[PDB]
Amino acid sequence: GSAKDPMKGRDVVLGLLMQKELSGYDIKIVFEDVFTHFFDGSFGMIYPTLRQLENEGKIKKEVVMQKPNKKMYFITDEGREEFYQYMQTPVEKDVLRSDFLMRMYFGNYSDDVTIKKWIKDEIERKEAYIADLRLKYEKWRVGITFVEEISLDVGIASYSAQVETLKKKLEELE
Amino acid sequence: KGRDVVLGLLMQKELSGYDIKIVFEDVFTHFFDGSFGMIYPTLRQLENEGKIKKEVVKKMYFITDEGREEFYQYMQTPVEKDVLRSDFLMRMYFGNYSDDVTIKKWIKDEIERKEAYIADLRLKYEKWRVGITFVEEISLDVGIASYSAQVETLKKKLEELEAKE
Repeated sequence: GSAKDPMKGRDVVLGLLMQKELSGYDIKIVFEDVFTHFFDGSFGMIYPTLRQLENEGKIKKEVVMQKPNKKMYFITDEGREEFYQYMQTPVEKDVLRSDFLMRMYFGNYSDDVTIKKWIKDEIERKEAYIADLRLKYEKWRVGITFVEEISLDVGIASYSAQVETLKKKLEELE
Repeated sequence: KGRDVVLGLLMQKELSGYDIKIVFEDVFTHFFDGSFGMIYPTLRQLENEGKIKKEVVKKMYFITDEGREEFYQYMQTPVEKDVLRSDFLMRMYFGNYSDDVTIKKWIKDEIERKEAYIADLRLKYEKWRVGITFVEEISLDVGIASYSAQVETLKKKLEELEAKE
């Protein structure tokens, strides 16, 4: 990461910890399963972010004893406060980096074979994400509510529309 | 990867900084995360390395053979996965910690925002249509399709939420 890391990255972690304590392992998997689709870019910064939040007193790492001991992170009231402050801020515009759309933009410097391949790869990718995501929300959000389901359904709506569009562009090319 | 984007823009023909900015602001804002202001120092860097040349024609930038070779090498690399950050979807994901009034407003705001993006792209298409190529139009159409589906899904969500209350 870098000096330009968004501070909002911290609220991804605090928000996750709002429901219950989680191990590092579990935070990483939720990130890969769910947040890669709508708050990506920050995966490698999970432990650095956890360590910083602990250093500031926003979370605490505890040995839960019972069975095998498990180290888990718990949010503190100071972290709750930072999370709730985040939630009252203005909603930031989407930020997207799509290498694929830029390749299409510069497509006139490629060739038809290569463009066709890239499109087919992109279709296959988005199709896989669609399939993955549903099952991952049932794993991570047992007790999923109407508002939580919006993130899923918007994502699937958007991916599916991208897939449909690309299939049509492919038809036209072939 | 600001470098490659600038060099790609200069492949067709030479451009002023103002020209490059317009492309960033009108096209790339929807699928590139670097702003023109952030990218601007790369012009001097590419100059210093001899990948582009600057002349006082207003200052125009011309790509060199060496810049062309860099760009072609970029086009050969594997395509990196999309990287999306959507504060809106995160608010929804953490929506159990908000309230109905706030959530409804967030959804109406997002519907308006995305409708505005679609209207702006449709306005730009009427501006671009004669020249736009098949491959340049893929970006445009994927964008419209994506935002349109988001708008239609969100309208259904708002209606259902309003029917709950």
